[PDB]
Amino acid sequence: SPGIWQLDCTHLEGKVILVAVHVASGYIEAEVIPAETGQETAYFLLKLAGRWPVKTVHTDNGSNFTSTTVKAACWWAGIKQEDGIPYNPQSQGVIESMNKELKKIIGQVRDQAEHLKTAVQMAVFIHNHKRKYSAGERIVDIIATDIQ
Amino acid sequence: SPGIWQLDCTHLEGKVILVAVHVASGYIEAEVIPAETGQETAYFLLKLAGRWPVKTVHTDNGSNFTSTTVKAACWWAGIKQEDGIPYNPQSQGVIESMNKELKKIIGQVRDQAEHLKTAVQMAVFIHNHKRKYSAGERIVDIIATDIQ
Ligand SMILES: O=C(O)c1c(Cc2c[nH]c3ccccc23)ccc2c1OCO2
Ligand SMILES: O=C(O)c1c(Cc2c[nH]c3ccccc23)ccc2c1OCO2
Ligand SMILES: O=C(O)c1c(Cc2c[nH]c3ccccc23)ccc2c1OCO2
Ligand SMILES: O=C(O)c1c(Cc2c[nH]c3ccccc23)ccc2c1OCO2
Repeated sequence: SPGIWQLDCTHLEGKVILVAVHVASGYIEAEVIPAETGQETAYFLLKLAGRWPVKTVHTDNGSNFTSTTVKAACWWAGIKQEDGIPYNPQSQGVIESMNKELKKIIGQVRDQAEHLKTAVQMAVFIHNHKRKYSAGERIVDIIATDIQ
Repeated sequence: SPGIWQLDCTHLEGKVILVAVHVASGYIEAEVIPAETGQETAYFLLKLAGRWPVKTVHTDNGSNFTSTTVKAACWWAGIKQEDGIPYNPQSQGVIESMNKELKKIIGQVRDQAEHLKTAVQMAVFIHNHKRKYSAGERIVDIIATDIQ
């Protein structure tokens, strides 16, 4: 459970927002990309796995699940690539709600930033710091407990 | 202290590698940028602070220490901006050695990747996972201990 992440892709301003969610904590990392290619997804996963102990990734769609470049990146980084089917059907709505929530935060800051990418990183910040414990606190606690 | 980071800028292939080091653990995040502008540094710090609890940043030079954009980003993200003078003179060589180490790792992978940015993220991965405890383990343990 501490090593499980879910990929998520949502759209805004004709652009693509790629999100990785640490399932047990709700902690996220995100980036803006021109389009969701294998190359972009691969690079995003490499960055993620260099920063957090990523054991398993539930991919966001069949194209990324099939992508040879994504498979290569997962091999390189020691990531088990899995499908992202909501076997628990509440897993659709939880992601839908996060996307809605992210876009809402982006709207609240959009005017502060000239570029969408800045607004997205402001949203990551606000999300991970928000007291609900914060997601940042939860991921650290979960991984630390696993270590020791 | 758990919230203290140091900025570091090094050069390779006519490009700039911007690094943030968590001082107590040796954990790093890094990016390739065309040049070290206030705007790029500001964005990098925003990303960092959205992902880890960044309380204090020792800046890498006077230009970033003075930059109005960097100051704005530090205000936004709740970061105390400080100078990075090696008051302990071993603080120069520790960074020099990390830069040498990073460039060495980049050399070991450079052929695997077409783009420098990919090689840099491979280097971040290798660095943070390297057993010496790993830096990834240390940062989580340090921050978790602080939380509790
Ligand atoms: O498969 C890729 O090209 C790719 C990879 C994995 C990888 C790079 N070199 C390799 C050489 C041998 C095996 C895998 C790789 C990681 C991040 C990326 C990638 O593309 C962009 O971001
Ligand atoms: O795998 C790591 O060294 C690493 C760790 C801690 C850890 C040590 N053993 C483990 C075995 C399983 C899971 C995590 C670890 C923490 C953060 C990271 C890491 O890599 C990048 O971000
Ligand atoms: O100061 C910036 O422009 C900047 C900032 C801080 C910030 C943005 N809007 C604001 C509006 C009011 C106050 C500060 C800001 C963060 C990240 C960045 C930045 O530039 C690129 O990455
Ligand atoms: O600020 C957070 O909630 C947050 C935390 C927990 C934390 C808050 N203050 C601290 C002061 C010191 C140490 C941890 C925290 C952890 C990771 C994060 C966080 O945000 C981004 O990554």
